[PDB]
Amino acid sequence: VNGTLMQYFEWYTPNDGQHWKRLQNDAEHLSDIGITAVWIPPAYKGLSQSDNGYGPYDLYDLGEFQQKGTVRTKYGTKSELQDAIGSLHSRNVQVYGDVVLNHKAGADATEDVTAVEVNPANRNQETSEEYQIKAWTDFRFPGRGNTYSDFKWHWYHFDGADWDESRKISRIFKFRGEGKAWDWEVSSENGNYDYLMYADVDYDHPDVVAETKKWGIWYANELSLDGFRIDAAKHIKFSFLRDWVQAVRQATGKEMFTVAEYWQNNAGKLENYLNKTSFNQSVFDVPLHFNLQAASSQGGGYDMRRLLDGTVVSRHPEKAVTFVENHDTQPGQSLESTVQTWFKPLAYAFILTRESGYPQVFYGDMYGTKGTSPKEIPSLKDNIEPILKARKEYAYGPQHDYIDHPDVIGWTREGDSSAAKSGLAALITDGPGGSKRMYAGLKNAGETWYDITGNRSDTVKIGSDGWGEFHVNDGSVSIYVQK
Ligand SMILES: [Ca+2]
Ligand SMILES: [Ca+2]
Ligand SMILES: [Ca+2]
Ligand SMILES: [Ca+2]
Ligand code: NA
Repeated sequence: VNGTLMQYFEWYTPNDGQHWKRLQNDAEHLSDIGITAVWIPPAYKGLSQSDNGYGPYDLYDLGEFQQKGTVRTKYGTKSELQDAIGSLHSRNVQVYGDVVLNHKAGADATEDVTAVEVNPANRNQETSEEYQIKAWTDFRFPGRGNTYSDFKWHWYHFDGADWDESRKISRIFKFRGEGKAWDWEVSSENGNYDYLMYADVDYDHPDVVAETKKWGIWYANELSLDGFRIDAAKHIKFSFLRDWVQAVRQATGKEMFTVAEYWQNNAGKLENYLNKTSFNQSVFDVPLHFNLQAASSQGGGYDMRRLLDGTVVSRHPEKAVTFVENHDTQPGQSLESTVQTWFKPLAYAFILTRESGYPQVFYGDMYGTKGTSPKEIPSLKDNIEPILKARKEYAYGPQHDYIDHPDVIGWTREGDSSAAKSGLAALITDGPGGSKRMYAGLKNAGETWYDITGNRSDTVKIGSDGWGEFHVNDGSVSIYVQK
């Protein structure tokens, strides 16, 4: 059956500590609609209870220890997470854990460090004389102690930080020391994009490298994870991420599917990342997200024939996790690039009913986002579920593309022996609707198909030659399947 991923959280998921319970309770629903894997938010202790997990303090504290004024993380306790994972597994749904290895936040104390300021637009360029600062680099894990790992962090395990406690100033501080330099083989943006935020981990440090692989194996085992989602990959030494994934797979003997969040709308750079990680992990199809967002926001002027241009799914579908939206692109966020509501179901049809790519459904799109703007994403589960049904039960067999009009594009799937009634004919348009004749397969001759989305109430009779004339409304989507 087709695989479908679901990012199970949004930026405004509440800090009520009930998210793991929500996931456990949603297990049956997710399995029924076709979700086969869930990407959960960072499960370890952040700098505070309210942190979304991208400001990780202790990777070995899965909401288990008394650290940062809380036992549970924003999402819940370790046991509640394990219960959720157990429920998902009982329903044949896999779980991918978020991996945040770029930096550490919320150090226990500062340490005297000799550093130098670097140009934010070119981190290879020092901009000040070297001086002593008080950097938050001492991570001792007072609540966990040596449970699971006795590794303690110090300034020399980091390449830099952005805050000096002595002068109370923010700058991009690069640490001085034997062998200290920004990690190489990271995005070349800003000269060297190794530094992003908080205390930057030094992946040139052998102990850090070894300890992080040990943690990865521990993490996978502790939660019975089936895979990973790697955070801020373009800011982490590529060869390290390559080796880290390899180490976990070698130790667990499991596939451990991994998708990296390499955030750059550039197929060439994404290709480079794949090469530098020996194609051992997928990447989110950032270009496709931007193409979909462009189509949704250009008032019908976007040339739909170019929707696959420069996308990862077009070149390496085997390494592409296609998506419409995520917590960083949703309204008000750091990478804001929201696919407009009217086009959203069309975008989902594009990633869910086509043969290429591993598609991902966004929690915020299914259940809405709880931000405070006047443009929050509404709950679109009623529009998305019929499309998920199309993917689960009908998106099989030979595909025929008709991405041949600047507004109205479509494709068909003939269906195959995996499901006797599989097959579909999809049409989407970023402007006026209309009809398009498409070959749906001679094997479907004489059948009557209907629009599973319910947007149109008319049926289509497949001709004796396997062709049908399919219709779609203005700025809409229609997916015809056998009655
Ligand atoms: Ca380094
Ligand atoms: Ca880094
Ligand atoms: Ca158009
Ligand atoms: Ca059929
Ligand atoms: Na680094």
